[PDB]
Amino acid sequence: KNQYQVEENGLSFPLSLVDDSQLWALASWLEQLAEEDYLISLTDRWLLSWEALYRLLEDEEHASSLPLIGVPDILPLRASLSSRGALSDSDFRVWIAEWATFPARKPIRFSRTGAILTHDNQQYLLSRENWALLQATEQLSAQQIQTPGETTNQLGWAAIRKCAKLAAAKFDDYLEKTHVIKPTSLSLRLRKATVADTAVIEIEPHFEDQPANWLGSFDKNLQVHDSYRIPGENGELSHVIIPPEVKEVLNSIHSIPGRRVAGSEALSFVRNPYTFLGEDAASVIAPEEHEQALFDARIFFHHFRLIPQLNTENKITEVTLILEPVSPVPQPEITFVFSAPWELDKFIQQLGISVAAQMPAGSWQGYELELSQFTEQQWHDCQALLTRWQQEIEAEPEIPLSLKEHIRLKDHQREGVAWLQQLFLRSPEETAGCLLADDMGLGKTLQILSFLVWFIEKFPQEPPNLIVAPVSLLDNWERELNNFFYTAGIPVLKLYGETIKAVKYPKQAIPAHLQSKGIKNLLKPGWQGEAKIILTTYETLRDQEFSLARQPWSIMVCDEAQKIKNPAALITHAANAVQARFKVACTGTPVENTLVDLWSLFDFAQPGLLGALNEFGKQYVRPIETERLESLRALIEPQTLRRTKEEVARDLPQKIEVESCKQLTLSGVQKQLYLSSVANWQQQQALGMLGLLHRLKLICAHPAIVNPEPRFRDNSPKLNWLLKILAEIKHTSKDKVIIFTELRDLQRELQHAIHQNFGFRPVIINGDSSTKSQSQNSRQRLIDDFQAQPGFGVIILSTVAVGFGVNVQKANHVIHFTRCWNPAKEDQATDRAYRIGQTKNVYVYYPTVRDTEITTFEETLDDLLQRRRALARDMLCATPDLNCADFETILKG
Ligand SMILES: Nc1ncnc2c1ncn2[C@@H]1O[C@H](COP(=O)(O)OP(=O)(O)OP(O)(O)=S)[C@@H](O)[C@H]1O
Repeated sequence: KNQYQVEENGLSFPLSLVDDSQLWALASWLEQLAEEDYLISLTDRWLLSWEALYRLLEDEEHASSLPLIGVPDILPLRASLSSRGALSDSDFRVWIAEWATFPARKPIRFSRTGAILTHDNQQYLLSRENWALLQATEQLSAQQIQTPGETTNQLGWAAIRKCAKLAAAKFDDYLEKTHVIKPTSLSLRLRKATVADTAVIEIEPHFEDQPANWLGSFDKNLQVHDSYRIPGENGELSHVIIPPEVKEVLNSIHSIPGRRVAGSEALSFVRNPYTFLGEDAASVIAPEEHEQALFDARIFFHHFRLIPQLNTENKITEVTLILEPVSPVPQPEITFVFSAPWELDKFIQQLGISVAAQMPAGSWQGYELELSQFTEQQWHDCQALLTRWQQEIEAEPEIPLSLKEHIRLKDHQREGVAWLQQLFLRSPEETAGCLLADDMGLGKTLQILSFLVWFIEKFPQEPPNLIVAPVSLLDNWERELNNFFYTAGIPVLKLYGETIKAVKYPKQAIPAHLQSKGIKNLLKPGWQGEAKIILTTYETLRDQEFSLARQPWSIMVCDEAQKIKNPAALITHAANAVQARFKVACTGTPVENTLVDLWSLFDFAQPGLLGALNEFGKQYVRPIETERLESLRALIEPQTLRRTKEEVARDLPQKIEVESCKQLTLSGVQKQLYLSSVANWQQQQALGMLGLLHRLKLICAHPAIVNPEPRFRDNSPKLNWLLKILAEIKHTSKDKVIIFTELRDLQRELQHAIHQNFGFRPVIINGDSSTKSQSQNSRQRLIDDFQAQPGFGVIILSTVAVGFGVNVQKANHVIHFTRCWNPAKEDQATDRAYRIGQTKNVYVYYPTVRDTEITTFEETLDDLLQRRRALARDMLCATPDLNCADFETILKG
């Protein structure tokens, strides 16, 4: 018997399953899927659509839960496509002539309902590729009876051919010779060349399945066509249909003469095409792929320094030009020698052309010159140097007044606001920025907001302030600005969303002198309006870098500054291109992989503090990757404000880590199961480790999941401890409890045990709080209902579910039933209860099963996580997740 009713749109599950006590596991998993956007709520029934079905089958977090419903096995099938007529004919039609077994090639006939097959009293499943091919053919058939014609046939069979190539389907004679390609994304092939007097760069657009002769026709035509017809050398014909989003990129590539990049405008397009094109280009050209193409082609935009060499008579002998490479990997510098004024004159002419074009690209003898930070003062200094050479030859913080009277800054928050203000009062001359590296949950947002509002009230006539953060954090920034301050004298503009369109230039209204540079994306003058704080995203910063860098700012805030950890990233280049009086880098983890992250952050905040990247690498990266760390920490100390939750443990509730839970003991059945598992894994390896570690984690947490025998059901020490302490909490304080576990089956087991022993089912939440208001609002409503319920309560969250904009301050007890391999995730999950605004002591439970003769997986995990957290207390230390190599002690016994 199948638990689902098959329909044309997916598998359907009745809502009455929640009312069946014998099907508790299935009902709980259906609730989990509904919470995780896998199920659609219909009239008294859940819907598991075919796309959701395939995504679920590919999901590994629900792999153990799949046997609950029992989806039919995928039947290996290869389709054979037939057709009649040609694309020109309005009666053109493509249908799947037959299906055959992939190895056997035997024709098969089925009875099909949606994606579920029926061969002979046995239901099967269509492959995702075969289902997509069938969907494409049926969509072409449905579209032809509506709008028959050439375009419909071409688009429909382009989709069909893509699906059939993905599904390895066989075409007939005509469809094999016919080719219709509709590019969705574009690839830019960059290769340095020396066509001109100096080096140039060649751009070559590339499709996923570009025809062999498409580029020739693309070059020959004076305009980019919506459609291309390219004869093939094999007697075939190829059609290319260019969507408008791809067409704008192809227009920009085609406007470059000969597809050779020479000059400031073309090199600026190569540096960052998204400012010239817009946000639509990111969907056409992947920014990471563009960065990789720039790296592979050795296209680095160097920073240059002109060092005049002085003679004994204070006269210039020669000028040395040092080009500092920009890349994630430090590279040796490039040094030139100007022994005569005319060489420096040519260099100055190149710089003048690049700055008169108002472009950040530059060029000099086959090397690019990042001119984003090349201010007008540097240009005047270079001109003065050239002229000179030619002539010679020939603290109490200030709280904002608009802060609400019921809001009090903490002592550390007041210290941070005072530190920010004192650093800002010398921001033009002495400092240039700072790194606010406090841990999460210390109210860094409120400190920065207080600093910004104090600046706005104190100096109302200064340029506006820029906040760059992910949208999920931009919403939080606006929310907290409204919550903490009287937002009457602080106008705000949020560039993300349709507000970018409200201030964007019309496509044809861009000024002609800027359209000649290939600039298709621009913001209308006065786009700032009366706003004093402007909220924008890193992606919007990259896309509107040209418009954002055209006016001076006062304070630029980069929240989660680890987004600019890569020196060569386009987002990092956009962030450094923006000219602000003070730049605050805000991240709780300044170093994630290497100290180059810290170098990038401080080059953004205080340029030149750590020197060039090669010097930093040879001085602080290579020696480290210690006294080097203690010197780096004292060099960055004056402009770094690093505070941890242990330093500010008094402006917080009391976090009690219970020790009684960590002394649990393996039962005899659990111990023998673990020993048998380890022995079997070792025997298999003698005749990988991640599977053994997962099995040991499941054995220690709930041995019944590993083995459904009755012995393992009644011999789970961690479950017994959980039930006992939940009873104690219920009968003692009536507090709310958060149980953290990522395993769906373990979540269902814990929910069932809590329901049996306490009469209510804890709500399981595994999804995040991203922009998914169709279900994010439901998850927030569940959280609020749990918090608002009086008295005792239990909720089963997951570490990945918690995050931004989610908190449970009505719960005091945090239980990590299964522990993650990254202490930062555990800390962020515990910081859902342990927070500012938690009025009761926080009891953190780490139930650990230990053995007197065996070092269990949980004991080793606890020790490793303690060591990793102790290391992570250091700001300059990276925090990688644990791996199978870190657990290479269980094999010892
Ligand atoms: N003085 C205060 N009074 C009341 N609540 C506060 C105060 N300061 C901070 N909070 C709250 O403390 C919560 C936790 O701080 P967070 O803002 O989440 O941490 P964070 O340092 O801002 O990290 P971010 O947001 O990624 S920069 C905030 O959501 C505020 O609601």
